[PDB]
Amino acid sequence: SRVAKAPVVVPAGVDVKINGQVITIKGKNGELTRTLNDAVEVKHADNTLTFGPRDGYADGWAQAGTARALLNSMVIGVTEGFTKKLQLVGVGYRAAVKGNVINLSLGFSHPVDHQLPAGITAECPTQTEIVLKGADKQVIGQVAADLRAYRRPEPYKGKGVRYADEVVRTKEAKK
Amino acid sequence: MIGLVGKKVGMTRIFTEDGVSIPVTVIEVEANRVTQVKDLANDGYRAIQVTTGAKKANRVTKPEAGHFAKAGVEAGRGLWEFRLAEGEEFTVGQSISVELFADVKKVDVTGTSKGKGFAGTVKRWNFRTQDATHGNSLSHRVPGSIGQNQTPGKVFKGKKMAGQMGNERVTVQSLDVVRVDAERNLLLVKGAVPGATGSDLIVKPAVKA
Amino acid sequence: MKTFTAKPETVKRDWYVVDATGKTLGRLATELARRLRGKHKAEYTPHVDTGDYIIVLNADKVAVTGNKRTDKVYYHHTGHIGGIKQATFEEMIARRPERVIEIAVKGMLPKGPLGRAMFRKLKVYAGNEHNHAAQQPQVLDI
Amino acid sequence: MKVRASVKKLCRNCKIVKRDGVIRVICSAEPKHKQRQG
RNA sequence: GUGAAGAGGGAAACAACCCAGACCGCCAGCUAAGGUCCCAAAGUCAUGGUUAAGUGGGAAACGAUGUGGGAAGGCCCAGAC
RNA sequence: CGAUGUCGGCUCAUCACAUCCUGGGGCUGAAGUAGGUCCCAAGGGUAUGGCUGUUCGCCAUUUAAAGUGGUACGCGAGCUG
RNA sequence: UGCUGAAAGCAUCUAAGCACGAAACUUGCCCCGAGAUGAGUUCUCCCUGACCCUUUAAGGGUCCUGAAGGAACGUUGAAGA
Ligand SMILES: [Mg+2]
Ligand SMILES: [Mg+2]
Ligand SMILES: [Mg+2]
Ligand SMILES: [Mg+2]
Ligand SMILES: [Mg+2]
Ligand SMILES: [Mg+2]
Ligand SMILES: [Mg+2]
Ligand SMILES: [Mg+2]
Ligand SMILES: [Mg+2]
Ligand SMILES: [Mg+2]
Ligand SMILES: [Mg+2]
Ligand SMILES: [Mg+2]
Ligand SMILES: [Mg+2]
Ligand SMILES: [Mg+2]
Ligand SMILES: [Mg+2]
Ligand SMILES: [Mg+2]
Ligand SMILES: [Mg+2]
Ligand SMILES: [Mg+2]
Ligand SMILES: [Mg+2]
Ligand SMILES: [Mg+2]
Ligand SMILES: [Mg+2]
Ligand SMILES: [Mg+2]
Ligand SMILES: [Mg+2]
Ligand SMILES: [Mg+2]
Ligand SMILES: [Mg+2]
Ligand SMILES: [Mg+2]
Ligand SMILES: [Mg+2]
Ligand SMILES: [Mg+2]
Ligand SMILES: [Mg+2]
Ligand SMILES: [Mg+2]
Ligand SMILES: [Mg+2]
Ligand SMILES: [Mg+2]
Ligand SMILES: [Mg+2]
Ligand SMILES: [Zn+2]
Repeated sequence: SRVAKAPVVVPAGVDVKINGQVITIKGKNGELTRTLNDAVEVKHADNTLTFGPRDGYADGWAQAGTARALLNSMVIGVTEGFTKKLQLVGVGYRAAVKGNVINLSLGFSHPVDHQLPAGITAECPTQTEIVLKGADKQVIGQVAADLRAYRRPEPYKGKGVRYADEVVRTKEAKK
Repeated sequence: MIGLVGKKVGMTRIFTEDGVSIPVTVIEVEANRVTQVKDLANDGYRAIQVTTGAKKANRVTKPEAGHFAKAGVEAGRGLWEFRLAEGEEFTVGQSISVELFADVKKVDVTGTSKGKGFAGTVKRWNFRTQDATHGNSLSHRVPGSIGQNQTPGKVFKGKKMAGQMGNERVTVQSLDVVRVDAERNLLLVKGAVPGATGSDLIVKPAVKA
Repeated sequence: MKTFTAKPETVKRDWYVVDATGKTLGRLATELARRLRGKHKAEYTPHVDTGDYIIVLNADKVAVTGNKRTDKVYYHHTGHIGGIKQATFEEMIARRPERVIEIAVKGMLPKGPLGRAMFRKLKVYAGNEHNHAAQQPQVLDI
Repeated sequence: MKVRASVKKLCRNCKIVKRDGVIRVICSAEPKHKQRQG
């Protein structure tokens, strides 16, 4: 609807290949490829991609608006990249990076190591901060959720792995 | 990993220096000699067929002797077959010694158990005897009840009853191998393996580690 | 006069190859059971197998509608008392996919020795190939 | 998770969503408000 | 009213429900209830809609931005939500 | 009613899940430990004695736990009486 | 429990798409198992004679031949009614 009616303008330095329902968007940060739903008609209006309900289907505007916000994010990913920040709250909690692995020290009896995916590059400025960058938004959010899942933050002290932006609603241990 | 075919010689004990007696089972392992290599193109799977020991030449049959003569190998008292792992192959007339187990630590020993004959449910399935007194009429070692009343006019499958006990293939797992004497073709495993004395054993490396 | 009856000696049978890719399961199976029964022939006779030999290929690419790929359940019982077992459609497709076509047709066939003889003519294959080129089978689209 | 036959909005921040055929109440404010029709 | 004292066809099977009252015979035809993808006779009939739950093919108070249709209303290019 | 042996115990068991333990979770008036409550889950496991004909129950001492029920209140052409 | 993400410019674990997730499920471990009549596979061994008939066919008979092997008998078994 309101999302699908707004066409997505491809900038310069962003190569777009239309192939049926398969759309490949290249750029200076990488290439991203996504097969759309068959209910979605995509077309390049010489400066923009437009998104219409293909006929003979039902969830027309719903799938079109999804393919819109997706290719918008694929564009921003291949021309800017996404950057998700995590911080660590807690004593002895720290992080280290080895190329595409992360060596967490989260108060366990065993070391935590997490292998990074393909297009995802990480960096610890500080021991208590992880900044990861990459192209796909679904992937950086998935990796941040996995890294949060080791120590989901305690409500009594905020202790554990949090998003750098989220709020942690605390709780007082009454008596 | 493949195994070898031996024979249960008996049991003895190994006194350590520390004062520990380790009960071992002596398994002589003669040269297992291959007679046939089975593969995917002809047979659908990868395995070898071995033979060991000797057999009377007047008693080994012409089909069997032609099968050994094609491999070009001395007969033996049987034919066993071992599935091959990947990256593992053998030739046809190849002899296999007990030095294969030189650096294994645990094995699984498959043998044919002793024949207890027709056994009752006390011996076979460890049922409790009923009362030896207090009135019991002829029902001291009987199995008691075997079902229920009319709802399933019938006894269920696999109901534990009397019958043949033993004389069947069992596998004892994770036996610690103690000593491998290649010169006199032995294999000393800790503990008790199935089978009577003088019976064939199949020794394979332990899959559970 | 008397009504004609087919004779199992003078009856002729033909061979057909069906590709089962994308076709609906039951709508395929009722035409298979129709042609194994012989109800497409004027010499139909209830007590005589007059049907045709049918080779079914690409059985793993058969289609069902709805959520039946994850919700259709194939129960069976082993004879033993707890022995109720259960497998879904996509588990049967991954594990042993010929059974799906075989079960549907066996359910649409008559029950008895003749229906089992009709089932013996059904020859399914998951792949796209068969060893029965010697029988000169014709194609059939269902 | 309260699991009830009657699921209701309890605050302004409750939102009724149907996830996988199940009516669910979710609240960003109070975790006590999260419900599940069953 | 039926059974009892009444068969036949249907409702899976099912005295008492539905259709219908067996003189006998026929390798003739029309129909009833009920049905017409296969088991299993006959429409994979036609036209226009609804359902996505295998609902159909078991059940209530109650709950819910499921979805289709209708009639009305109050904000709104003086810019609504 | 021209006979379907009706308490309890013993031996044999087997199914359900409305789960006692173990397992996985959500909320907590959840600091931790230990709990409360609900959800998923039936794979395995799931006391011995005193009294009493008893089932039950009380008591003693254990245990990870000493589950609730169906099975002709399971089981006498298997025992007991 | 989530990620991205619309329908419903927000929001949303779901509608499309993706990830994790339990002693349950299927495997993995052990045993039976081709009467799996859908009766499977592989290896090896054995037999390479003459003739008559009519109802002429997956026919019947004569003589010669008697293989591989098996069975039987006997001595018996840590196998066994
Ligand atoms: Mg014996
Ligand atoms: Mg006793
Ligand atoms: Mg007596
Ligand atoms: Mg006695
Ligand atoms: Mg019965
Ligand atoms: Mg309920
Ligand atoms: Mg009548
Ligand atoms: Mg009637
Ligand atoms: Mg009925
Ligand atoms: Mg009837
Ligand atoms: Mg009518
Ligand atoms: Mg019938
Ligand atoms: Mg018909
Ligand atoms: Mg139609
Ligand atoms: Mg009576
Ligand atoms: Mg009587
Ligand atoms: Mg439950
Ligand atoms: Mg809890
Ligand atoms: Mg249990
Ligand atoms: Mg069980
Ligand atoms: Mg299991
Ligand atoms: Mg007691
Ligand atoms: Mg006393
Ligand atoms: Mg009762
Ligand atoms: Mg009773
Ligand atoms: Mg009971
Ligand atoms: Mg009885
Ligand atoms: Mg009694
Ligand atoms: Mg009786
Ligand atoms: Mg969004
Ligand atoms: Mg979202
Ligand atoms: Mg697992
Ligand atoms: Mg365990
Ligand atoms: Zn709320």
